[PDB]
Amino acid sequence: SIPVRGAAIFNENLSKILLVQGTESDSWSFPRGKISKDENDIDCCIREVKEQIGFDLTDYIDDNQFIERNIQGKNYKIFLISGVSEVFNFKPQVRNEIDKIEWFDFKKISKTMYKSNIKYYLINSMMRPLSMWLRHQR
Ligand SMILES: [Mg+2]
Repeated sequence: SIPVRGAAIFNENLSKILLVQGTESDSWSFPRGKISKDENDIDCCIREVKEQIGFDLTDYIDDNQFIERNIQGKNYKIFLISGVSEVFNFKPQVRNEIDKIEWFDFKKISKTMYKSNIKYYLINSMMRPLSMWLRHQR
């Protein structure tokens, strides 16, 4: 079962997180993808995030700052990113995969995700350390 790497991408004010919705599920989650072959974790993240939203994380990523979870036999490592422009025109660079890319108010997700029609993946299980990291970034 191949490891998956992706990114929790926050805006400059640390108020919003950028989530993606695939074309085959209504769940919102981090831009992310599988290890291709022998590439390291950060290069995987940079490549997959660029494919899904068209933004290059090379100069934003820190290999020390991530949240790691094992789910259904899969290791997920989600790198923590801040300072990304809210006016960047995100768009997928691969076909038929990503339906929507949208900024979400982070505080609101934490207060609503349990009583909402909106579906999420991964971010539900990472909310506590995400929240701590956000506080720490201030
Ligand atoms: Mg992919």
